[PDB]
Formats: sequence, structure tokens, C-alpha cells
Amino acid sequence: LPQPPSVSVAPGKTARITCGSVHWYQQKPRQAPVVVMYRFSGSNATLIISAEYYCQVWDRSSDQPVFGGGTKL
Amino acid sequence: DIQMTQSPSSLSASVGDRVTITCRTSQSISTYLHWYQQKPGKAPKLLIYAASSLHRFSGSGSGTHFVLTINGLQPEDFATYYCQHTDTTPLTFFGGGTKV
Amino acid sequence: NLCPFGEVFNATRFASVYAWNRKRISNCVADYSVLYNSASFSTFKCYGVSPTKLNDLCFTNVYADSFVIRGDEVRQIAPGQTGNIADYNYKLPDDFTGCVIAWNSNNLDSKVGGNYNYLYRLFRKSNLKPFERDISTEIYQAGSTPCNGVKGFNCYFPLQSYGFQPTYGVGYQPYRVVVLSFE
Amino acid sequence: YTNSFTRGVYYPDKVFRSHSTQDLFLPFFSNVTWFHNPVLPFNDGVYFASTRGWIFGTTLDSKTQSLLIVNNATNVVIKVCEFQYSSANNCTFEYVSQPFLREFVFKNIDGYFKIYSKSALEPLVDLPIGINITRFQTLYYVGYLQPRTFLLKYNENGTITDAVD
Amino acid sequence: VQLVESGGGLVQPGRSLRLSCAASGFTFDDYAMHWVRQAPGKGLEWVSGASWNSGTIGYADSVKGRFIIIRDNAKNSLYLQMNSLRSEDTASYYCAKDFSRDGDAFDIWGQGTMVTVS
Amino acid sequence: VQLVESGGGLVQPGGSLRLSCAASEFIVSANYMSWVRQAPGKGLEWVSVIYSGGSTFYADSVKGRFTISRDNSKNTLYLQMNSLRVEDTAVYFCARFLPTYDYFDYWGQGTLVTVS
Repeated sequence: LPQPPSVSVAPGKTARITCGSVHWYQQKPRQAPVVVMYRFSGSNATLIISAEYYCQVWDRSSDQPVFGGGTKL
Repeated sequence: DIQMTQSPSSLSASVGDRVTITCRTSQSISTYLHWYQQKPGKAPKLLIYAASSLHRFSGSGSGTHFVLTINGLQPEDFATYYCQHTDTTPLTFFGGGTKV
Repeated sequence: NLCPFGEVFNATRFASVYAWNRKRISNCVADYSVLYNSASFSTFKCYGVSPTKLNDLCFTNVYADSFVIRGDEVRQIAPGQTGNIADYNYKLPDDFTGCVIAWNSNNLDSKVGGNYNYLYRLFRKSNLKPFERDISTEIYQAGSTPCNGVKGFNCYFPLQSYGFQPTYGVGYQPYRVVVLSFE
Repeated sequence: YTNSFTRGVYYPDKVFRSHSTQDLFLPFFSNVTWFHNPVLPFNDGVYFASTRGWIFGTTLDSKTQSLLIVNNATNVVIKVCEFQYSSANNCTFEYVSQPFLREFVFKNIDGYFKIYSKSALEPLVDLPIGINITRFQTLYYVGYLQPRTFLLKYNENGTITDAVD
Repeated sequence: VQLVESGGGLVQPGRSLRLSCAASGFTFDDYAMHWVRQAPGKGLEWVSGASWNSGTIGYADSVKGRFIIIRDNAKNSLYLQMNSLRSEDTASYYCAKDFSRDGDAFDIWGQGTMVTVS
Repeated sequence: VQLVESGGGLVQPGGSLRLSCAASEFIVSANYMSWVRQAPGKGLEWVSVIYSGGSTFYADSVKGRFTISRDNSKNTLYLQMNSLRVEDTAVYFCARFLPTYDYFDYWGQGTLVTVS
């Protein structure tokens, strides 16, 4: 599954990430990736924001999670 | 009870010929028919298992029709060839056996 | 309340036979009538507890051992029987009270190209104690020579895949099994 | 410490309306232990009173099953797991309902664990725990029940009013 | 809630290895479990995963016929008996757990070992 | 691997005769083992099998007469042929049945157990 290579943002701005339900995840430099959604919000999608971010769309055609390596904010 | 059938039997001694042996089985065994080559005076030799995978011979087939093929016949293979299959109720059934 | 038989029998996936699931059921009224009155269950037979009087006896606890076996292998899920399954995967005691159902599950389980989700134990130096499962997965040394955990000739991996195909016959098609037990 | 009382009467384990009963009771002017959290024995029953939970069991280890009662601000939880609690495994009963001078009587007979709370302690709830119980700890006054005959005066609407040793 | 892994360590290629995942903060036999691995320098990947009191929805794409997940609700544990290892298997193996009983998004992750094949 | 079976002879009908397969490199306490008899002029016929756990099975024509067993101490496999008949005169191979795709990997050599 895709997602943009990598993004960036100045503090206090709005950060937009496209996962090309999607259950977005977030992993801090060297840690156990933790969930954010199943300031952050998911309009279907994007985890709008006002570390490494990945999605988990459970394909029901193959019946197995397909996390598409997301992006680094 | 499975009932096997090896046709034909006592083939023609034709060196350097594609030799074909079939094994019609009364019921659908998926890939559980194994081919043994019992030379006269010896014990069988397990040419094939799963009806496809060797152990020049090339076997194929599933369900009801299984074939044992000797693409290049050598004067050293004029032997007797048997099928096999084991029922889930533990029972192996050997085929009639075909010469060459 | 009611015991959660709907979760068990109508589940989406069942455990493979060698690592069979075990569900403890207690503190509920169990309605076996819906189980007894089903046209799908191509197997329902049991021992010391008549199917009619199921709704008459209360037990301290009830188990629901679920797994998936080959269709032709169901006859070994019975007290005192022997075979691959009974000897090495799931052994039932001779005094077994509780009972067994099995219904064909070809559409749910068998998919083209082989369903490698289901495995069974193949070798074992000793028959299982009843109602006892083993998960040991060391390369089974079937010869005298050592091989040090490296799979090869005379050392066979003790687990084999059923490899269900939709084109198989009813003998080799998957049968989901549930083995209820009582106190 | 030590103290004496006149109370400890509950409905005699039977839910009839109406008498003399030979049941497990608390002697009227008996020695009760004023406390200010040791592991006290259970004997055959205990009288508990205080002006937020209990842990019961035999060894209070993972070797044996142990009863555990906790009272939230909204809910009471009763579980019987093999508590260590640093560990909790292999448990078969969980009860969830509204939380429980506050005085209690606990008895564990025939695999049932019966509770009475508030004299005339009304039956709170009985639980099919089905484990042995010998020693206990409070998560107060503690007395011990005795198998003696009682006489109970019902008051035209149940409500045991007076009692006679 | 917590999840703890083990078994990770240097393994020669072509050799077996068995992972573990013990859980204590919840009813084990109500939530599915998984094995999510992350190759260094790469994002997340899915290896396998069991179900609540059930079996293996797993062996994602490259671990078919090699890895064997085993779920033992009795001991509140999850096992991944890795077999026939290769160079690409060198990765941290986070355990996981999802909301659903059969399969859905993951919520709670173990720290994961650092299985290395070299 | 040199499975060698021995013990053949001539026994009057209804007698009792012992067959012994002596495995060379295999260990019979672990492998599945089997006896396969080939009547003179006919094809192979199955006789018995012993699983790794000790479970045994027998063909219909030999149930109640033969008993297969093995001894781990000397790594040998036994077939207690009892109640012999005219049609048991054959050659008995001790195979090495493999629980997999279910086939007889390696075979013995042949002991002519004859009845007359």
C-alpha cells in the first residue's frame, strides 16, 4: 500500500498525510508503533495535525492487514 | 475399499521408446498414489511419491487417473511396477502390477 | 443468560488439530436444542449422555474443543479409537462423557492453491495422554544419526499441512469439529 | 483490641417468610477483635463491620484459587483467579453489579459463598464459587461464626426483629 | 496491560527459532493476536496472527510454509516457531493485539525482540 | 540403511513362526514399520504396520492371527505369525512406511516363509 515518502511541518501549522476504514498508526524513533485513530482527525484519508506514520487497511479480499509504510512527519 | 487398476500389463520390450503406464483407481485419491519398481528377485524401489515427485521417470495425475511415464526406456528397467495408496482407515492397497 | 455456543460453532476460523483450541464454558444455561436441531451437522454422536437428556443435566463446567480435520479422519474422534489424530493430535479418554459434532466446511476452509493454515502432528515417540496437547516442534529424529535440528533425511518436521483444495472429494474435504465435554 | 456486642443475626440461610434454627451464628456477647491488615483465619464464617474489599483463599498463591472482591465508586467486581496481585490466571467466575455503620457476614458452605450486609442482616448475594476458604485479608471489627441454635422473632412482614441465644 | 517478547537472538541462516509473547493485562482468549515485524530501514510488515479462541489467519506473503504461529490461550502466550530463516527475516518482531476477536486494527504492541540472521 | 529380516522356514499348517527385521541405521522405536508380503507369482500385499507410538494395524485377511511388535533394546521388528495357512506362503518384506505422503521409503530383502 502507498503513502507519500516523507513530509515536514513548522510547529503550530497544519500537516496533511495521504494514505494512498484506514486505522492510521504512529511510531516514535525506535519504539512500538502506537495507534492514533481507528488535533489528530480522520476525514475519509488523512490524520490532520494542528514521527513515522503508517496505515492498516485490512483488505477483506485477502483477509490480512496491509500496512502501507506511510510517511515521516 | 479402494479398487485399483493398472493398464496395460506386460508392455512391449521396445528399447528407447516412450513407455506409459496408467493406474485407474475406483475412488478419488488426490495425490496419494506412489509408484514402486519391483525388479525380479528384489524388493520395490519407490520411483515416485505423491504421483508427481521423484525419489528419467515422470509421473502425473490426480483423482482417478495416474500415469507413470518412462520417456527413455533402458534395458535395465524391464521390471514390474505397482501403484499404492493408504486409506485413512489404515489400509494400503497395491495395484496389480505391470511388466515391461 | 445463555452459553456462547454461537461464538464457538459459528466462528470464522478454527484451530488446527495439533494445537486444538479449548474453551471453558461455565455460569450459563446451555441450550443444546439448537445444536441438536441442525441440518448442517453431518455428525452428532455421543456417549453416556443421551442427546435427548442434554437439557436435563447440569455440569460444573463444559469444554468446547474445536479444530479442523480431514473429512475421512473424523472416525478417529471417538473414545478408544486409534490413528494419526487419536494417537498424536487429539486423544479422547475411554470414559469420555460429552460429545462430538462435525460438519463439512469446504467453502469456508479450502481455497485454491492450498490452505496452509491447518496442520497436524505426524510423528511422536509416545501416544498422547487423553485431553492433552503438545506443541513441541523440534525436528523429529527418526534415525540413529544426529542432525542437530537441521531438517533433512531421517529427520522430519513433525507437522504436515492438510493442503485443502476445493476440488477434493468429500473424503479429503475439511470437517470442522467441536468436542464438548462435561463434568 | 477486643470488644463485645449484641448483633450478628442474619436470615437463616433460607428465604422463607414467616422460629428456631440450628445454623452458623455469632454468639451475642462474644469476643470480637477491634482492629486498626493482617491475614486472619476464616474458620467457618466471619462477621465484618467498619465505620474497600476483601481477598479470600487458602494459600493466597497461584497454587490455589482465591476469591477477590473490590468495590469501585460505581461497581463491585468479584473474581476468583489464581492470584499472586502480580499475576492472575485460570479463573472461572466473574460477577459485576452495584457496589456494596457497614456490617457484613461471610460464609462458604457447600461450594457457595453467601454474603449478608446492612440488626437483621438481609441477604446480599450468594455465589457459586466452589473453592475452599481458610484465611482472609481486608483490602474494622472481625468476629467468628459458631454453630449454635437460635430463636428468631419474625415481625409480621419477615424482618427478624429480636433473637434469643 | 503489557506484552513481553523473548527468544530473539543471533541465529545462523537455515536454523530454527521460536518467539514468544506473554500477555497479562486482559482476557487473552477474547482478542486476536498478531506478529508484526519491521525490517531495519523499512516500515511495518505483517507476519502472522491468530484469533480469539481460534486459528491462524496468517502467513502473509513470504512466510507461507516457513513460519508457524501458535496460540496457547491456556498460558496467555503466543508463539511464532520461525523456520528456514533467510536474510530478509532480520527484523524486530513486535507482538500485537487488535480490537476485534478475529481480525482488525492493532492497539497494544510489545517491544519486540531483535531477531538477527547473519 | 540395511534393514535385514530373517526367520523364514517351513511350518506345518496352523503352526506358528516368528519373523524378525533387524534395522541397521534406523531406530524402529521411532519410525513407522510395516510388513508387506508377496505371494509367489502375485503382487504385493500389505500385512501390518506399527506407528511411532506403538499403535498397530492389520489387514483383514490377517487380523487375529499375526501380531507385529518391536524391541528397542536391540532395534528389531517382530511379526508373530500364528495359525499359518496354505495361502500365507509368501515373501515378507519389512518396509519403512513414512507418515507424509504415505509411502514405503525403504524395503527389506525377503524371507520366504513357506507352509507345507
